[PDB]
Amino acid sequence: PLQQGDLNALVTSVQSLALNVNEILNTVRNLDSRMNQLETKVDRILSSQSLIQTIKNDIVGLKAGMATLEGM
Amino acid sequence: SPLQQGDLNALVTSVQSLALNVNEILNTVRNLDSRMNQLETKVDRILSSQSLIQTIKNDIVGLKAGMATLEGMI
Amino acid sequence: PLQQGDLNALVTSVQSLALNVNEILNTVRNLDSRMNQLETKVDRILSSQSLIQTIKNDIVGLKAGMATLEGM
Amino acid sequence: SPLQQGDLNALVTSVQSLALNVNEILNTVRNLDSRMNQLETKVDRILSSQSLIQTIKNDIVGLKAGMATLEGMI
Repeated sequence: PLQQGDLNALVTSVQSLALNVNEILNTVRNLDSRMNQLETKVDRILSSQSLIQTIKNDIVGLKAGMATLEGM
Repeated sequence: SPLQQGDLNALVTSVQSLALNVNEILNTVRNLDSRMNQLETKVDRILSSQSLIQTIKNDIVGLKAGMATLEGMI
Repeated sequence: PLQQGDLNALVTSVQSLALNVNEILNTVRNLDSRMNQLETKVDRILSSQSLIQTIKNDIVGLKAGMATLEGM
Repeated sequence: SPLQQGDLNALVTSVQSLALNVNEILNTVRNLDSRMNQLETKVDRILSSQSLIQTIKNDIVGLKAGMATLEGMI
């Protein structure tokens, strides 16, 4: 007849699995928070690409206006 | 003490409780997978503009040699 | 006397846990690969910051050389 | 068939095998946590340079008004 103690190894194995799963949970919740931060900052970088092409358009005018000066 | 059905049932509920934590992990890593894919797309867009900077650097060098030409002509 | 079938619910519960853990594993291996790609591309962006300050130095000269032209 | 110790032992080994997969997940998510921290630091460095672009845009606008001044003076 099986005894309660015959289940001990299985109980301990599940306890250990639960401890390690809990640490995964803690870590992935932190990854979720980190990803929020990364997304916000990448969106910030991407918005500044407006500057880039404004600089681009202005430089076109600077090149043209300067060919004028070279002519004069 | 003889092993009883209730002892096995206790482990079932423990495993099913653990399964809820596993389910949260799985939902969250799938969400992270989708969000990292979107992040890479935006990083791609930033990269494409970066060498437009290379052209800017070239245009500016050209403006430099020109302005020297103006001064040299006097 | 407990019978083999009395363990069925526990066996099934562990099978389901294993299936779902396997899908987490598949997903996190994919996150690892995605992170390699992100790291490589962010390093690429960061290196181009050299351009930025080169543009910065040159513009300083353009501002100065141009004050000269304004004087002339 | 009466439940036997070997039936319980089979579940122990199954759980311990599952634990190896859990261990790989845990090692990998910890590594991802470290790498996302480093990634954010590099994203910070990119952000700091981005508004140096804002100054560039300003200097270029100034060069624009100047070059018009040169042409206007003739």
